[PDB]
Amino acid sequence: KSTVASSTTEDLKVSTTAGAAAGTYKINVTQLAAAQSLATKTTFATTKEQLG
Amino acid sequence: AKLNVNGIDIERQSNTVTDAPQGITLTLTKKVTDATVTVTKDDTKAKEAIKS
Amino acid sequence: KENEFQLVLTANSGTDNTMKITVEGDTKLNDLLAYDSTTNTGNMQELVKAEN
Repeated sequence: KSTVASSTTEDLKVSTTAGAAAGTYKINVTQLAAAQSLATKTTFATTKEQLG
Repeated sequence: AKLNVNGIDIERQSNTVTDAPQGITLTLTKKVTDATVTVTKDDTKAKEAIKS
Repeated sequence: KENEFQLVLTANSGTDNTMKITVEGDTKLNDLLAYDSTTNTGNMQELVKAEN
């Protein structure tokens, strides 16, 4: 049970774990996942300055 | 992450989708429309094992 | 998505390869797996349509 996969677009990447069934799939990537980021409201003169 | 494979809606927490269908790992880089992924069977591994 | 699964049956390419599924010996499985492609009605739903 070994297969190989290929994609038309370079943006999408595809790899095949063992056990896949041969075929053709039509893929639409509506959204992308992003990770929350939090930044301090102020700015500090230098790192060595003690905050707390 | 939100995508659509062969008319089935998939929602994941990351940009590496693994179980749609089970056995294919997709890495999403940017939004795509109507990409095609083709999976075809290869028998090279079995024939090399048999020959060895 | 997490904690939900679906079963997908895919035929081969072409409009001559349209499945007509009937489960015999069991009533629940027939209630879950039943499609008449000639009349285009059944318990399953069609995600991708066959074309030449």
